[PDB]
Amino acid sequence: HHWGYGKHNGPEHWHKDFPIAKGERQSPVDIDTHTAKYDPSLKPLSVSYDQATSLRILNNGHAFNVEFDDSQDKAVLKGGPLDGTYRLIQFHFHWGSLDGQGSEHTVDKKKYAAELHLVHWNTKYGDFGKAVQQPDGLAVLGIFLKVGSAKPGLQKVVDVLDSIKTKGKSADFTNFDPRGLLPESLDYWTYPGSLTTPPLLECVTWIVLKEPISVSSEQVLKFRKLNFNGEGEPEELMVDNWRPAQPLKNRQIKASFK
Ligand SMILES: [Zn+2]
Repeated sequence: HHWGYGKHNGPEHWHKDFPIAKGERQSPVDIDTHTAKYDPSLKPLSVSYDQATSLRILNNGHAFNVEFDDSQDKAVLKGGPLDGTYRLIQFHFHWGSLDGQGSEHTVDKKKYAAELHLVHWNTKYGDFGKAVQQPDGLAVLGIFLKVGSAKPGLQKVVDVLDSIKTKGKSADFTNFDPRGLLPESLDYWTYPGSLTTPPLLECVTWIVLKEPISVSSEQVLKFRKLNFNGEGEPEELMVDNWRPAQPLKNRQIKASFK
C-alpha cells in the first residue's frame, strides 16, 4: 500500500505516512497574481546549462526523470532569490488525463496541461541527500506547458518514452540539452515551499516562470501512454500525477516583474 495518485493512496491520504503533508510550507500553491509582491531587489536568474551532461531516463512509477551528472558544477542555477550555486540533478513532469489539468501550480486558479520541474541542489551541502534536510537545500524551476505548437526540443524525450513504459525501466539518455525546454523570458514568481511528492520535505525555494512553453497535443498524448505499474502487472495509465494546491498560510509570493 505505497503512496500514489489513486482513490485509495492519493494525495489526500499522504499525511497518514508523512505528517508534514499538513505542514506550514507545503507545495504547490495557487499563485494570485494580484496579491504577489514585486520585489525589485530580486536579481535576474542565471541559468548556465551549456555544459549539462544528461545520463539516463527512467520511469520511477510516479513520473519519468531525466538525470544529469551532478559530480561537478556543469549545469547550474544561480541568482534570483538564491544565495550560492545549485546544481541540476534531474527534471521531470506532472501531467493530466485531459488538457485542462495537469499542472501543480496554478495561476489565478488556471491549470495548465503539464508542469516541468528542473530540480537543483545547493552545492554547499555536498550531496542531494544532505541538501533535502535543509530549508535552502533545493531550488526547483517550474515551467508550465500549454497545448498548441510543438516544442522541437522536447521531441527527443517523447521518442524514448516507449522504451521506459513501465515502472523501473531505464534507458541511456545522453547529449540532451535542457536549454531547448526554456521559455523566452525568465521572469518568475518565487516562494518557499516543499517537495510535491513524499517525503514532502520543506527544503525548496520555488522559482516558477511566468511564461509557459507550448507543446503539441501529440507530444502530451505520448506522456499519457506511460504506466504507473511494472511489467506486466495490470495496466494503469500514468496520468494525473499532480498534487492539488495547498494552503499558502503565512507566506508571501514575490514577483521579479511588475
Ligand atoms: Zn515535480
